Amino acid sequence: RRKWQKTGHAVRAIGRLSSS
Amino acid sequence: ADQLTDEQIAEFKEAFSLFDKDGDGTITTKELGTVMRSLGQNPTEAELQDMINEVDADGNGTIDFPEFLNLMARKMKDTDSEEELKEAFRVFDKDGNGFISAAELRHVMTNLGEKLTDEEVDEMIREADVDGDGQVNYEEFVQVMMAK
Ligand SMILES: [Ca+2]
Ligand SMILES: [Ca+2]
Ligand SMILES: [Ca+2]
Ligand SMILES: [Ca+2]
Repeated sequence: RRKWQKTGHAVRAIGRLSSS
Repeated sequence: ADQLTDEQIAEFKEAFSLFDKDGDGTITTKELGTVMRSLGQNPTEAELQDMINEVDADGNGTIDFPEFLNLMARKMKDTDSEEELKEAFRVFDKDGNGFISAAELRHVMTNLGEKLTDEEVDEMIREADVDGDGQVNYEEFVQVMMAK
């Protein structure tokens, strides 16, 4: 799962840093 | 507040590396901008500075790992707590049909700078694909995103 979590959380990090 | 497990922290350390491509231990506006643009976004310098500012506790202009962890440990303020995960899924599911195909996964891996051979990408699909249709639906994405 680390490959999914590494990339998925990078995507989530951006979502948190930015507004939608 | 909140409390992260050692496993979650290790996972976030890996995520951090996708931003900190030069491995100097910090995420600059340039590095954050690079990743976002590779994913199709177009943040302005002012917006990047603001994003950094939010978690830049010591105000040194960049985000280090401890600050990154705080970002990932903050609780959601949006009434519906699952939208963030659904939004992340939609980034992977390019054509938005509800299933992440191997082709779509390869593209997002390349955009994020996660260097993997096509075979390694298929291994990711295989791990997540529980129903056996060869692609990854939202539920399967949720399961592989779980720390435990
Ligand atoms: Ca860096
Ligand atoms: Ca800082
Ligand atoms: Ca799709
Ligand atoms: Ca499936």
